[PDB]
Amino acid sequence: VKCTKARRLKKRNLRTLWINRITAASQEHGLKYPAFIVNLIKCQVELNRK
Amino acid sequence: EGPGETVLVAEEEAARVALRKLYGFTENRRPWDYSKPK
Amino acid sequence: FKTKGVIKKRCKDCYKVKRRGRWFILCKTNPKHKQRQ
Amino acid sequence: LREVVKITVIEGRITETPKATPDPPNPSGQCPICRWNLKHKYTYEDVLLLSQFIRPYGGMLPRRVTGLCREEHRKIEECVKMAHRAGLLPNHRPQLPEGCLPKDKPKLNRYLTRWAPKSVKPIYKKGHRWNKVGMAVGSPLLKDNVCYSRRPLKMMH
Amino acid sequence: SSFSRAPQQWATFARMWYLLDGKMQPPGKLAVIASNKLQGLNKPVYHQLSDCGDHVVIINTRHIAFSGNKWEQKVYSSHTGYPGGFRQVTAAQLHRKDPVAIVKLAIYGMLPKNLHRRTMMQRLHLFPDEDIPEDILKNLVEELPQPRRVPKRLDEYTQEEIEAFPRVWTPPDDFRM
Amino acid sequence: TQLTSKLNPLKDEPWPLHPWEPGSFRVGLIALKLGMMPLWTKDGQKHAVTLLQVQDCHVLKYTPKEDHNGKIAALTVGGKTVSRFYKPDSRLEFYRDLGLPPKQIHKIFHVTDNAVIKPGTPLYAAHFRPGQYVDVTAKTIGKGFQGVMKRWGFKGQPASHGQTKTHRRPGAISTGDIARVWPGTKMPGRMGNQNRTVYGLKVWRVNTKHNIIYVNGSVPGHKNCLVKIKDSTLPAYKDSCKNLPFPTYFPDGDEEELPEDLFDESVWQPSEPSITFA
Amino acid sequence: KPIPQPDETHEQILKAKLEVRKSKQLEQGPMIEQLSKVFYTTKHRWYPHGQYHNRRKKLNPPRDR
RNA sequence: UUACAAAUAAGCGCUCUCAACUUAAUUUAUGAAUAAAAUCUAAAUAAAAUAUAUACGUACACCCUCUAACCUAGAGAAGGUUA
Ligand code: FES
Ligand SMILES: [Mg+2]
Ligand SMILES: [Mg+2]
Ligand SMILES: [Zn+2]
Repeated sequence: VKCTKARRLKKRNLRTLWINRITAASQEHGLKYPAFIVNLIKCQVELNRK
Repeated sequence: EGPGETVLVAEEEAARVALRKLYGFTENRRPWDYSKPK
Repeated sequence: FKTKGVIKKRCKDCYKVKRRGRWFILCKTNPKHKQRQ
Repeated sequence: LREVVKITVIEGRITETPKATPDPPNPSGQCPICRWNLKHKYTYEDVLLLSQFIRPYGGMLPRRVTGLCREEHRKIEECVKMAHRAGLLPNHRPQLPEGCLPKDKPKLNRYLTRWAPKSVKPIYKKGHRWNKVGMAVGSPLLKDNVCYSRRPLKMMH
Repeated sequence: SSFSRAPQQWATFARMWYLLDGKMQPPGKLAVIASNKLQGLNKPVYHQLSDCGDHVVIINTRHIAFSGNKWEQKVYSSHTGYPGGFRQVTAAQLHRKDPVAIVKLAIYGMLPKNLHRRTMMQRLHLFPDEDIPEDILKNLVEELPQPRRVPKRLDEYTQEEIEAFPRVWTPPDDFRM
Repeated sequence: TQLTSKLNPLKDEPWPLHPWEPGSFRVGLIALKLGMMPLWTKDGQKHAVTLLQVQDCHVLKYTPKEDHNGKIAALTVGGKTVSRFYKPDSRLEFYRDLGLPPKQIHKIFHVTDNAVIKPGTPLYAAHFRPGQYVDVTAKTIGKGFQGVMKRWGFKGQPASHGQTKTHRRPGAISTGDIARVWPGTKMPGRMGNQNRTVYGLKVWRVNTKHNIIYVNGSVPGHKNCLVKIKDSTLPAYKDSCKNLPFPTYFPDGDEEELPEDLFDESVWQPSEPSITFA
Repeated sequence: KPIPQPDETHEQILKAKLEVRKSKQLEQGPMIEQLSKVFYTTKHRWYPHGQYHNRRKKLNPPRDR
């Protein structure tokens, strides 16, 4: 049962891992996470968090 | 440039990087063309 | 220094003060009128 | 400025006083603060602004002489207290009557202090998350000041 | 990069020393910055299983500042584990007795509540004043901006700067002031 | 031969002898508890007094302020020479360097920098004088595992009227609701053999020949038990060391020849006329 | 910065930090405490494990490059 | 004093017992806002004034020879003594 309830929790944790690392990455260059993602989309460039 | 645990190891490794450069074995080199039909 | 919900002046000479975070009425003529909130 | 010189003969002599800067940005401003378009743009850290209304020993000047409207006579007074408690006016310390020395205890750095440190009791029972008791930061009188944040400033921390 | 594998692994996961100055800085803002570096959240290679934390050195902890009346209203509690051993001490008293405790507690509070917190806390180094040991100074690799801008005192302001600020009002010549 | 080599401190490159100033704390001796005997004062009252013998009391090691981890410096004072055949090699090596026979016990005395004494300096009962209040600390007599009644003076339960198998047992451990026992609860366990101190014990007499100090009242430990005599720390006795020898007394110096027995003014010496309450 | 040549393998550095001066090989409690200071870790990390946990470990874990 | 009609253990016998950095109800002083010959001040300041406690000081600190035997150390183990 845990193995079945964890197949749909590695797809949400692996995303939270990405947001941690993207927040870390942008902060080096001086941008908060919201600014980095929103502006990239507003330029019509679509790159996922992975 | 080279990273190392100690200055001597960093100095020795830094030489390794340069020798590749001269010989063009940097990993970012153009990939070998195994796909040429000829 | 009776502690009461409402502080009311008991004489004309009575005056109001705000000491150590509470309201006090002290009367020079009569120490009886001294009160605290 | 009239000041008394003692010799007994004591004489008060009027001396020239610094003149206010002419041409305020806002003409006909009823209150001196508004005259200069600083109605809702000053805070406790604005020592230069506040210093213009304070006695040499740190006391507040009377409203009449200053000319400030009551609305800005209380806000200015409140900000001055915060500045003194934060050690932003080191040259306006109290007058020592008989050369008495300071308490000699080290001064804890504080800012945005609403109340006197002596008159504030500790909150031993903090309260739970829903009922948590709040610690005052800043003063309500500065509610109308311009805010450059997404959401209003949190007065109670 | 063309670096060898082992040096590359050593370089990527190396640990850094960061100096933070606490003069006229609230402990919480110091705690926010310090805690982030200790866990390694500032690294794009951060992983909960990688033990990639970095050393943080904080100085001038005695000179921290609190907003409002937090000095006299914030209370720290401890229990010795014996009847009647409950002690509630205000921040001012704790700071007087131990200058370094207040900063340490904030970083401990924010860190994750797991076994790794204790390992991270070893990396934290707190000094009451600017004095630092010789070995630590060599270790330091970078410094971090203070989170809170320190307001300038009236005495600090230059005479010309005072002139720049206009005189709002002038007292009449017939005034004691 | 080793003991004789150290018999002359002042003629063996002694450290500077700084003068006394307020706030100074001296070193203290380690003595063997011979026993007790009665003593009388010129008021006629009898005071039970105990005999403490100083035996081969030599300062061993001198730590500095900073390394000691205290504000004050610290000296080690060993006493009661013992055999060499049943000691660990490490202890023998340390004593060989010091050039003294091994001592049964080590203890640490907090001593100000002014009162520091060079290591290896012999100490004698002349370090104290009659009159000075002194404090003694030593391990208490070990009584073994004991019940709650004897250890903590619990009242216990009655013997008759139906008390079935409950006479010396503890009562209710704690409160029921907490579902646990508070730490530090008084429970049956081993009693005695714990380091304890007695404060404010006057020094009635000092026997120079046999290095015996007469200390008022009871001192912890069994007879022949080593103790740690030290200048009293009570507020009233804060500055009683000024009159006494500041670093210590060096007989080898021979500044003055002291009598065999030193008495206090109130003490009634033997061979004196019988006390008359005129 | 110019490289400082006047004073080296990491093994030698460890020996200097973990100098054996007193008691030859220190006891685990003292020895582990000394190690914990050098690496800024706790003692609990260095303590061993039993034979149940040791045998659970994989002999040849997978490798990616 | 009472036992062991043992060298001991008890009390009914005997001795020793201490400091307060940091406060609260409260009381003073200087002093503005509040044009005073005011105001203890959730104004800037200086002090005094319960109980608490740990700033402060005692206590411990010594790192292992142990066939064995003895012990005022002890349930075992530990611990002490052995020219
Ligand atoms: S600032 Fe304009 S009315 Fe006062
Ligand atoms: Mg009974
Ligand atoms: Mg029965
Ligand atoms: Zn009245």
